[PDB]
Amino acid sequence: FPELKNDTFLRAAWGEETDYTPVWCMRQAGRYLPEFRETRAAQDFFSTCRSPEACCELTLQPLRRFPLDAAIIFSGILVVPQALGMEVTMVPGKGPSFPEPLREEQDLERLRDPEVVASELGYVFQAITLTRQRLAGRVPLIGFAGAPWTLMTYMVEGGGSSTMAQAKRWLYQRPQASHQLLRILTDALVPYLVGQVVAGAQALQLFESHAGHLGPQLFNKFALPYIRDVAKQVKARLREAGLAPVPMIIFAKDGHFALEELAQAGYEVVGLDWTVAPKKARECVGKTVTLQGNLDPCALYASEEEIGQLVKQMLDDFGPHRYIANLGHGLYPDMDPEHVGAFVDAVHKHSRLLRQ
Amino acid sequence: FPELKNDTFLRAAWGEETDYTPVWCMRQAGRYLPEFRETRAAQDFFSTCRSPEACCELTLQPLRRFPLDAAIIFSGILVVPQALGMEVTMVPGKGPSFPEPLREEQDLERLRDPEVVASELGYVFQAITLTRQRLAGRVPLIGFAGAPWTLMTYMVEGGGSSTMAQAKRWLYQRPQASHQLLRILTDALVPYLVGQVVAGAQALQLFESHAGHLGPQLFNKFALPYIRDVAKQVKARLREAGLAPVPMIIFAKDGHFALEELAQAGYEVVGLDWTVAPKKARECVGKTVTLQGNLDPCALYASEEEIGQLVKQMLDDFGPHRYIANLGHGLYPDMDPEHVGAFVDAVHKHSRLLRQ
Ligand SMILES: Cc1c2[nH]c(c1CCC(=O)O)Cc1[nH]c(c(CCC(=O)O)c1C)Cc1[nH]c(c(CCC(=O)O)c1C)Cc1[nH]c(c(CCC(=O)O)c1C)C2
Ligand SMILES: Cc1c2[nH]c(c1CCC(=O)O)Cc1[nH]c(c(CCC(=O)O)c1C)Cc1[nH]c(c(CCC(=O)O)c1C)Cc1[nH]c(c(CCC(=O)O)c1C)C2
Repeated sequence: FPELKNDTFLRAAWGEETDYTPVWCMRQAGRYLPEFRETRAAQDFFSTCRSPEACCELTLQPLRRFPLDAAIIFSGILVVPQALGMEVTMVPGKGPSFPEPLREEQDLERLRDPEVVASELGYVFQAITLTRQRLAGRVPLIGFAGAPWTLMTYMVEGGGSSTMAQAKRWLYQRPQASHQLLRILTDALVPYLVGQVVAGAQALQLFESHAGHLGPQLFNKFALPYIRDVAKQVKARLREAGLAPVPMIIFAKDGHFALEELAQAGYEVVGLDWTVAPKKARECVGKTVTLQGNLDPCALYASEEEIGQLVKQMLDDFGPHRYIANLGHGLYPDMDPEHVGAFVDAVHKHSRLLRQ
Repeated sequence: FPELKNDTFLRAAWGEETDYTPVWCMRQAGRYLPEFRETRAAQDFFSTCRSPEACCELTLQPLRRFPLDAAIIFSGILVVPQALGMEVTMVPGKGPSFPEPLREEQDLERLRDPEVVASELGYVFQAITLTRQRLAGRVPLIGFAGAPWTLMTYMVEGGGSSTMAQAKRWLYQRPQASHQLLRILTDALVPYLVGQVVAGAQALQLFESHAGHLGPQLFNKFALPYIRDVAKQVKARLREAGLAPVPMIIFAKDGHFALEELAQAGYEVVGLDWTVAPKKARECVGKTVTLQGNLDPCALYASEEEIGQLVKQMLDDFGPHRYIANLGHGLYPDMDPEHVGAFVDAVHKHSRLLRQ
């Protein structure tokens, strides 16, 4: 692959001092871009995911607009449940659905052996290799997957939920089957994530988007062990294959309660939602790990001037070291690309002022 | 197995009233789908048939496109002659061939004992069980086989024929050897069909695709007895194994002349080609059996609007009761998937209008 030119994001991830704070945005390839909608209009979502050229194009679009310090491959977290043998649809304005969710223990029998999942996800690897070549070293490319608990929620609920009542009913009433499912997911995720690195990914983010529905007791029992196992095993396999392990990011949305434990889970970077005050997060995680985040995505509805001031304040609270700027969650479809631009420029401008 | 969610097809097959008319299409897994061609490009046809995952994928593809009321397992009718010990090929754009057809009585000696055939077809059972699990109760799964006479034609002719002159020359010149062959086929088919149900099939269709080459006299002598024996024996074996018998469909293409006899042959459903007027078929078969069919497959070359009107007329002629919609024969490779979609949507739309 082409040599990396701007490695600021990786240096920050590993905890090195940098000349400025690197920034990227969750869902930077997203509907808020008119060009994203145009490219997507051609296929259904999961078909787009299976076209390496379409994924590469969608990955590159935000970088043509903004000097983001990382690209993230266009894909979905739900490709893993799909590769395990569940049927998923992207519903006309209602989002992802599994019309046949897992509801009893016997339903686990219809899943693939997790050791075959990576082969089913070759298309993601193809997209990654293509995008890495086309980026030509501009910035690092981030690969990603959903975390075991969050993937379980989709598989059991059959889509989004305000309570996760069915998935939590599994944890309390079916603890053994729940552990079985979470282990299947873990065993699928590890080879998938390794394959993403083999294909060219230079960092990995694990999205535990549904962390917040669990308290600490359930999180520690059912989410945390598998978060830890993913990191441990991915790093092991990469080292054994003669490759360099990449920085890994754990993002537990609404996971305020788990920050101390997440800081000791084998990830270089802990990503934060906007509800956690940066200084409190720093106290929780300590001084080695890098923090990522955490601007309220809705802050981008504010004026460009206001966005710059909110960014200044955020950067003051995080301080210059061990920090990668991002939003607290992904961009929303009605946001103005110029305000995303304002966010990026502000992190760059203020982080430099903050150093000298 | 997962509990069946949409059982409309089975209710219709047994002759129960339903809220709408269920529909499926012969060759719904077929070349008209670009994704079918892609999946097939990897192997030769009979090798694809021997991969449970490939068969499951091909079975599911049409359901991802259209709300069909049944799935049919991807396989071939020629797996039975192959399992009996004949060598078959799928010729580069010339279709199935047996380079060493049966031509004299002594040639029967090279066939397996029909009681071992089911064991040779384990791969079909594996595909069925996998597909049943993966479908997760969305719709019922149909298993199938060729009828004895039609299988004989392939075995003697060595492929397709416009006249079946060699196979008919067997019936007239070699009646005893012909009965011997038809009995071998019957004795192979029964355990195969039972095994398909044991593996998860929820209905069975027997394809007498080559019925039309026979008149009534030859059909009644050489085809009908074995059609009857298949149904009787399959139901007996299932009951004796403690399983529930499934609805069975007999489809005699070009079999206008045999409809009265087919209605008394022990099948819940008589399938019709497009040449038989629905009202005349209803008169022939009487009021218990369910009819299946019968739109000219070539009608799908017409505009989506025209397809809807032809469907409306067809449904008017059949009436709402004791009817499963399908084409009169399988989809052709040059047909437009959107027109197949139009067919499905039209049956659903008009059948509901026809009830209330
Ligand atoms: C990383 C990523 C994701 N989605 C997409 C990407 C592409 C990478 C690029 O982001 O910029 C494209 C991606 N994926 C999807 C879309 C929108 C569909 C469309 O384009 O019409 C896009 C752009 C579909 C999708 N897929 C998902 C949802 C949310 C459902 C819910 O609210 O519960 C949705 C809406 C599941 C999903 N997908 C993702 C998450 C994690 C979000 C986070 O925690 O920050 C989740 C939970 C992550
Ligand atoms: C049920 C079924 C069949 N074929 C195939 C299936 C898979 C199930 C899914 O249909 O949708 C795949 C199936 N089987 C075959 C194909 C095409 C080969 C390819 O994919 O290149 C497919 C998709 C090969 C095949 N196999 C056969 C033919 C026809 C030969 C002739 O015209 O005499 C052909 C072309 C024999 C056959 N096969 C079948 C019949 C009955 C057709 C009917 O009466 O409606 C017959 C007569 C039935």
